[PDB]
Amino acid sequence: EVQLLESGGGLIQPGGSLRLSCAASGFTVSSNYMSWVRQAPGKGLEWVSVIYSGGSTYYADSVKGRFTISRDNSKNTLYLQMNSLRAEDTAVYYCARDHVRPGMNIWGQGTMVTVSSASTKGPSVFPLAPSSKSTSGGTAALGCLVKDYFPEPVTVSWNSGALTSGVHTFPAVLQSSGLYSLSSVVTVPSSSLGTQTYICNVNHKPSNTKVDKKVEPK
Amino acid sequence: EVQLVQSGAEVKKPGSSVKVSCKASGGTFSSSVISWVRQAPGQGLEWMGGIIPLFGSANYAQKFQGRVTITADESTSTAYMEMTSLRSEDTAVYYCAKVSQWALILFWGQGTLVTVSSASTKGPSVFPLAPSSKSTSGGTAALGCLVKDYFPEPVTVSWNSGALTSGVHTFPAVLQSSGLYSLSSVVTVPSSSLGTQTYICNVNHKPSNTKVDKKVEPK
Amino acid sequence: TNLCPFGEVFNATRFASVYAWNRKRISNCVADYSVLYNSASFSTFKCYGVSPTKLNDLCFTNVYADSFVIRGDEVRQIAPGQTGNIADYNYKLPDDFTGCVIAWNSNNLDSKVGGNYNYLYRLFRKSNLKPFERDISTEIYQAGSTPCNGVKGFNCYFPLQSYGFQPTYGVGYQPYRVVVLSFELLHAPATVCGKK
Amino acid sequence: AIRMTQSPSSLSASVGDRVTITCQASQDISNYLNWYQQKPGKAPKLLIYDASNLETGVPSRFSGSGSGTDFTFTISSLQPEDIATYYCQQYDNLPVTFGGGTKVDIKRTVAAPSVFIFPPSDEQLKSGTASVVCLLNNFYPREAKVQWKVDNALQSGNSQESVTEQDSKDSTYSLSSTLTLSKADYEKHKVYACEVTHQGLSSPVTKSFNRGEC
Amino acid sequence: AIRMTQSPGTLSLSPGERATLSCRASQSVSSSYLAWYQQKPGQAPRLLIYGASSRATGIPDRFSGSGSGTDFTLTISRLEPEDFAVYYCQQYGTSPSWTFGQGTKVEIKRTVAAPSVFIFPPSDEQLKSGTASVVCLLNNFYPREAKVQWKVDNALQSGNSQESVTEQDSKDSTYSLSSTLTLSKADYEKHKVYACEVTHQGLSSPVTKSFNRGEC
Ligand SMILES: *[C@@H]1O[C@H](CO[C@@H]2O[C@@H](C)[C@@H](O)[C@@H](O)[C@@H]2O)[C@@H](O[C@@H]2O[C@H](CO)[C@@H](O[C@@H]3O[C@H](CO)[C@@H](O)[C@H](O[C@H]4O[C@H](CO)[C@@H](O)[C@H](O)[C@@H]4O)[C@@H]3O)[C@H](O)[C@H]2NC(C)=O)[C@H](O)[C@H]1NC(C)=O
Ligand SMILES: [Cl-]
Ligand SMILES: [Cl-]
Ligand SMILES: [Cl-]
Ligand SMILES: [Cl-]
Ligand SMILES: [Cl-]
Ligand SMILES: [Cl-]
Ligand SMILES: [Cl-]
Ligand SMILES: [Cl-]
Ligand SMILES: [Cl-]
Ligand SMILES: [Cl-]
Ligand SMILES: [Cl-]
Ligand SMILES: [Cl-]
Ligand SMILES: [Cl-]
Ligand SMILES: [Cl-]
Ligand SMILES: [K+]
Ligand SMILES: [K+]
Ligand SMILES: [K+]
Ligand SMILES: [K+]
Ligand SMILES: [K+]
Ligand SMILES: [K+]
Ligand SMILES: [K+]
Ligand SMILES: [K+]
Ligand SMILES: [K+]
Ligand SMILES: [K+]
Ligand SMILES: [K+]
Ligand SMILES: [K+]
Ligand SMILES: [K+]
Ligand SMILES: [K+]
Repeated sequence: EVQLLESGGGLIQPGGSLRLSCAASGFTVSSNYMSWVRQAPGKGLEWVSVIYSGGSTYYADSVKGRFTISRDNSKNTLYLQMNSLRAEDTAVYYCARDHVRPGMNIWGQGTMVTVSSASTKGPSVFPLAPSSKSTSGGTAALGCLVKDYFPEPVTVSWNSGALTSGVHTFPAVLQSSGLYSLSSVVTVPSSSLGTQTYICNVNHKPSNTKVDKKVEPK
Repeated sequence: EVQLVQSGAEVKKPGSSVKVSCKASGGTFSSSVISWVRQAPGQGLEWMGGIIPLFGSANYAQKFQGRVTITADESTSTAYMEMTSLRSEDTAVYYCAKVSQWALILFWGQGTLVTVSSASTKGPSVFPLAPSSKSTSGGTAALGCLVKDYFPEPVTVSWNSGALTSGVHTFPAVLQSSGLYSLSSVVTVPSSSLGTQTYICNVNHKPSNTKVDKKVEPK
Repeated sequence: TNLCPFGEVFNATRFASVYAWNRKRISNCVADYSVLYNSASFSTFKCYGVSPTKLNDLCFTNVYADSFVIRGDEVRQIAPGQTGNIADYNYKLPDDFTGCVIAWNSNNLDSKVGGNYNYLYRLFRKSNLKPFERDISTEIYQAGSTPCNGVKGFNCYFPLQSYGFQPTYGVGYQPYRVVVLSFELLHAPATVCGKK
Repeated sequence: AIRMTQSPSSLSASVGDRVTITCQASQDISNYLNWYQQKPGKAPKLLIYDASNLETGVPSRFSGSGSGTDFTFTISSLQPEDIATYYCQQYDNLPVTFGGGTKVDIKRTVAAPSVFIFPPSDEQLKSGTASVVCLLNNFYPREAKVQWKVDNALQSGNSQESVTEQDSKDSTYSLSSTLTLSKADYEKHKVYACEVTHQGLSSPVTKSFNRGEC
Repeated sequence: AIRMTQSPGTLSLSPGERATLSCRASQSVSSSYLAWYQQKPGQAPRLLIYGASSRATGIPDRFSGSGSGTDFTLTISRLEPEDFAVYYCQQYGTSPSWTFGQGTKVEIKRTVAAPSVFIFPPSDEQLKSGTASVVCLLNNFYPREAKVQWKVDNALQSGNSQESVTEQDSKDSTYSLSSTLTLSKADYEKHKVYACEVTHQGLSSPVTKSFNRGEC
């Protein structure tokens, strides 16, 4: 199986530095054309940098002189050194093995880079409690409000991954405070309220915040 | 672009000399190989010699080493071929041909005709080639006109004022040892028509303003 | 006492692919470079270390004439200090290059209606060429750990790419013939000179 | 840089429909144009390379056409798993450049939302703040209107909405509207309601609670 | 010096056929400096190929040159009627030292046609001027190779006859030929029998046509 697994993204103060890594399996990074592409949240794709099979490097003008693409054969890993970082460099960064011949193109799943002077802050997790008096068509809703965190991302699971059907974890919105907030909800049969326990597992790695919140009726 | 323009036709008497020019336009003259090529009538192309105007050291084919001098003038982009002690055998078209050091193509001039003859302009005598009463080749008879001792080329020959074009062969002229040209025009016809059909050959020689209509009758 | 045979480089019927670029050495001859720098036939005529209008005033120990076909958009890589598919993997000029790069459009000669697949360039290479290096390998390119054993496949790619020149392509995708003239002024005597 | 002008920016089509996207380049790029598919949450995946070539594995209902400046990308029969944002990309002129993207909505029968309102938790109120959440669950089309009514007054300026991307399984959307108040302001009002207008509802649906009642 | 020998000397083909002309050099020659010419009667040579394989302007692509070293080839993929002509090869260079091949004639192939032979005595009007020209006509033959020998009282003449040949006829692909025997009137009136003997591939036995001077 060919894999591109990225790491290194996080929150960095403006003007600071960050190194992204792209650990590859299934092909030899130092022998191949490889690139970085970024996507600001809610926006389109922007090419950042390419390294050719033989080492020549090219850069988007918005990052020339600040970013450096490189690779290490012993670790079969592609890198992106990002210096003098700017607010507008905030985005998800993808590595890719570029299309050259058919059957080659593949992208990693991305790492989030946030450039901000703001502090890292973990979330408060509040229950959205169900009620047998608030059911609609034999269906009850419950959830978790994950409030006032920075930066992205958080992950939310229900009952440790056993409850997936009916879950809606909403995209985060930036509040007026500069903090993010989201809800994760699930609809369930109303007959399951007295008998089934519902626990939301919230993880916010930038703050090592791990919360399991039991959500019970009223 | 490049263009080679040679001097005009020449008529020269045996023993005289001739100097043919070749003016080149285009700026490739000095750094070129400029050669002279001859073609005698009925014969092939023959390289005579050549020169590079940058070095001025002409080189000649063995057959021409004695009587040919090839010169080149960078100030006027003109090359020259001078041949001395002319004889009738030197009658030919002389061509200049050029190769630039910057390409593999060849540039040629238009040709210069040199005719070696003691002759002045002279119109032809026209003599009949009478059909035989016994030399019938299988029911066909041959008749013609001998167009002899004219200078220079060309003559035109028609039969019956152009009404007779079928079966006519007008042969290329030869330069005789007298310095004058000669040719025959012949036509094959049914033998059965020899006593009914009139055959006249019309010879025109524009250089001498000479027109001759010769009636060819059985012997 | 000899004219330099530049015509058999510039005027040849067929040119080399850039991965297999031709080289002719020019020595002990004279040339009127006026026919060159006064030609309108040339879309590129950039000289480095020498002035084009002055080549008739200099002598050189040795002249090399390299020649090949690339597409129009790639002629800019035939210069010192350049990177890219052609400069990195096909034909590389040194940073201290002294000489002239000459190029002209050859759509009428090197394009064909179905595509001319005879002109190729190297697309895959593990390292860049040194200046004036020529790489004619057609070994399958190993893009992973597993060896290729002469078989194309995943991570196993033919290293050359055909231009497929077609007469209807745009100018930057049309064939251009290139001649690189390398003038060497060493300690040897002056052999290749210019004249009027 | 080469500008890629992609249109439309969004489209909505029924299952089985033919969907055509266009891309126009600012200059001649021959056929060095690739088409990417980006599904919600995922990295882009190459579908079509060099304008017309189907990448290995990619179903045959995807196609492409073009040379020079004008290009198209077609889906023969749209499927609900084709919910994605589609991007063109020219790759032979640096910098590599992408079109703006085409967002694809799959059509289904109108689906009215289930509506739920959540009061703030006692735990949040001890902190000095009160979030009220209104949930619209599993609806189509995406167009919906949510109004907060506080003691029958229309409340603006203190609510934020978030919508899910269209579900690949049932082709629905869900939406949350969160109303955030200081604990002091929250205690100035009694009845908190969200009123929901949507094409699947013959009349607006209102869900409410009285602050301090259970 | 270098010698370029062309082969064959005469190529006899029909329109639509492929023509392959050869040029062989006594030494190895650079392929960059090999040319081919076409010449038609009464015309200057026309450059077709230069640099062994480059076509000059206006030359159709049914003409292709190839070769290297000592063997070079001009191929005409399908003869058109305009293609029947004489073709020369040329070795050249950036030095003044060039040589031409001797020529290959590409002619229309045809069935063998024996000549019709005619002999013409000198006219009484020409004899008034002291000369006697005797004319022997070979009419409409193929192939071009023919022998014409003059016998005067069974004595083989030499050095007093000239031949002319027509170009190959556009409609029947034959040649015609005139041999002219020129004697002084004094010599002509010394002898009795004037004969031209003709040898040709279409004649079973050599055909002799004669007349006795003074007979009708
Ligand atoms: C090998 O080299 C020959 C010779 O090239 C010519 O001679 C050299 C010594 C050198 O001086 C060259 O610069 C010179 O061109 C090539 O044959 C010539 O090829 C060119 C290009 O095809 C022809 O010139 C063109 O003719 C066109 C039609 O007549 C005309 O449209 C062209 O004009 C264009 O450009 C000019 C400005 O330069 C402008 O005025 C026009 O309006 C238009 O834009 C141009 O004149 C020559 O006629 C060719 N000469 C002969 C004898 O054939 C040959 O192509 C080359 N072969 C290879 C394989 O490289
Ligand atoms: Cl691996
Ligand atoms: Cl003179
Ligand atoms: Cl000869
Ligand atoms: Cl008369
Ligand atoms: Cl080659
Ligand atoms: Cl150098
Ligand atoms: Cl190899
Ligand atoms: Cl391959
Ligand atoms: Cl641009
Ligand atoms: Cl559409
Ligand atoms: Cl010509
Ligand atoms: Cl050609
Ligand atoms: Cl030479
Ligand atoms: Cl010769
Ligand atoms: K992966
Ligand atoms: K972006
Ligand atoms: K991340
Ligand atoms: K939310
Ligand atoms: K001949
Ligand atoms: K080639
Ligand atoms: K490498
Ligand atoms: K897919
Ligand atoms: K095109
Ligand atoms: K709204
Ligand atoms: K939904
Ligand atoms: K309450
Ligand atoms: K005839
Ligand atoms: K004839």
